[PDB]
Amino acid sequence: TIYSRVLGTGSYLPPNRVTNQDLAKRLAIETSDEWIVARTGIHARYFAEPDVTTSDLAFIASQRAIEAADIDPQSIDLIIVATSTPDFVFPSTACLLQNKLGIRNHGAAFDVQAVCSGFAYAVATADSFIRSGQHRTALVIGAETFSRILDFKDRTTCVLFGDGAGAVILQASDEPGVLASALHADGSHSNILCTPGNVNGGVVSGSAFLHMDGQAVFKLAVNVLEKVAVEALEKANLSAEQIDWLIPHQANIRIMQSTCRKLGLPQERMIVTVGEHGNTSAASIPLALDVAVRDGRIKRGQNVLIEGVGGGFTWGASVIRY
Amino acid sequence: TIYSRVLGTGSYLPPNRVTNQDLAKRLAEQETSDEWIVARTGIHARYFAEPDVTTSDLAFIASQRAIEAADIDPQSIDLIIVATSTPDFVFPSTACLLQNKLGIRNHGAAFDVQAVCSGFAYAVATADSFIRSGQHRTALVIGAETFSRILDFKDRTTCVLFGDGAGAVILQASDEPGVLASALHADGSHSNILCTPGNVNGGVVSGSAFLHMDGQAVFKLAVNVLEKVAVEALEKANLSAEQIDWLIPHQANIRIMQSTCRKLGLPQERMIVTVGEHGNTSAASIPLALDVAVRDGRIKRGQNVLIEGVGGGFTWGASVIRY
Repeated sequence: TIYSRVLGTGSYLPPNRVTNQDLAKRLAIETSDEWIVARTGIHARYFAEPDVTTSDLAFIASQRAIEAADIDPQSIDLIIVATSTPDFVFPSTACLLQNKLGIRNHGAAFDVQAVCSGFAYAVATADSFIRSGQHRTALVIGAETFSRILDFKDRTTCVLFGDGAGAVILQASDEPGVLASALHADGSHSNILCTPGNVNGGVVSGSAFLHMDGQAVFKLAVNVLEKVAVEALEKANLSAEQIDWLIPHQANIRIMQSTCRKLGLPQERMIVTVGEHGNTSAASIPLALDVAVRDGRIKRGQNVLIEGVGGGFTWGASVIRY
Repeated sequence: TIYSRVLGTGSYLPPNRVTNQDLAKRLAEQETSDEWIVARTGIHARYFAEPDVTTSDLAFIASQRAIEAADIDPQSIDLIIVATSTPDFVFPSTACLLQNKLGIRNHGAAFDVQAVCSGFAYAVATADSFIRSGQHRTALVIGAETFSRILDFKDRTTCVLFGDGAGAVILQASDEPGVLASALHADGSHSNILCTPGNVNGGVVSGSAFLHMDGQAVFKLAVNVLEKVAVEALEKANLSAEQIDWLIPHQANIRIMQSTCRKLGLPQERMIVTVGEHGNTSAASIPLALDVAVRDGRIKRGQNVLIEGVGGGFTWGASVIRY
């Protein structure tokens, strides 16, 4: 009888807007604005200065969520950050974010790793903590500086990912926002989307650059996204026709249009930011959520479906009554 | 109505047992001794993975051993949470790699959580929450580290202290409590005193990818919070410190452990101690000690176990588990 309601949203993009032309010139390896749009639907993305970290981005998005929620920062008793580019090996980004916000209440703070499905994982976890009574007000973040793990000699991937942060404040409520979530993983497909390295004795071992088999990822993606959306919708006792807004992970326009069509929704019911944001992994969904809440598309009482896939393979979905 | 019960435990140490003398001789080609390390820490040995052996490799063996103890079908595990701060890769997650190593084909959720040396408490509390609600039924919960990868062997303060290893539990929905309660906390204002302050950026390491620590500040913080969080967790499980049959702290060093135990008013013989042989294996610490003490018959069904630790963050947490 306790539910998690969205009190506020916030987001942030770092100031360097990098257009397709900017990127094509940079490599000039051969690519173009036309080629990138045809492949992905992306026109621009945003890169942090290499000096600026995931928690920096997270801080500003959180501040803006806190403002929308209109709450005392000291009332946030849980922070979960979904990221795959944390500031440090340890401690966690959430811990750094806690201190940046000046929160002194000793509340739990941790990071979760499910890559581009990270925010679904983070939402479902917070929701579970709030529903049980254990926490009351959670700050849930998706944040990435994916420019730090891009190989700019690889046009397959380096024109695809961007940086950014999005945040939501969830609070105990007698009335549902978060109705249901479904999370999944299949580690047999780890090889087709991976950044296969880490630090070892001071030096990088393996490759600390993102690699991807785009064709395999696409087929897997469309295959699971349909199923998990249905499972989630069933778990929330809702039908596809009752979805007022679809917010997929902003991977690329064609995976997004496919999913939306397979659900039988009209394309006008889907929030699309990939064109301006690119693929910001865990940040993707809460960026789009924030944009669409703040521009008045998403209204109180409406049913929102978030879903995505990511490295792992992982995938997950949530049905949220805003 | 639904509780999480421990069906089985398992653990693993890599084969290279590194004694204090082995390590002293090593840094003598670089300064320390067996006596200095024992006096400081209570440590006599620790175990190092080969540099080509990863956290998920260690996790695999510990998990298999839990699965064996649980006596369940591997395909029935519908949740995998790994606590680690030394995952195999930037991504994907260790839990995903572990899933495939175990040949689990049921598409269950798999993810990693980061709370450093408090990781296992964080992981247990998250799994517990998922099982209690009905969302998941059988969870594999891992603490696993290859902390040798982030040690500076020119720093005698820290490089004699940490080790590698993995420990695992299977939790399952039950009408009778094992996990009675958990309390988790964090204070990021103390991030600077215990940190590995770097990461990868454009192919190279930026910052320092080596663990640093202000031992004195960590100790004082540790003893201060461990007493409080134990009590909070015990209250939340409707128990008192005198109802604890076994205390299993994060195996940081013998003196923080003895302090905590005394401050709870327990005798020292009610505390499981593995630091001497395992060293500080961060998130792997508690489930290593859990496994050792379950399998040598100390921890018996029906007994109340308190697990408690602190780590980088600062983070800390506790759990009260009726075995």
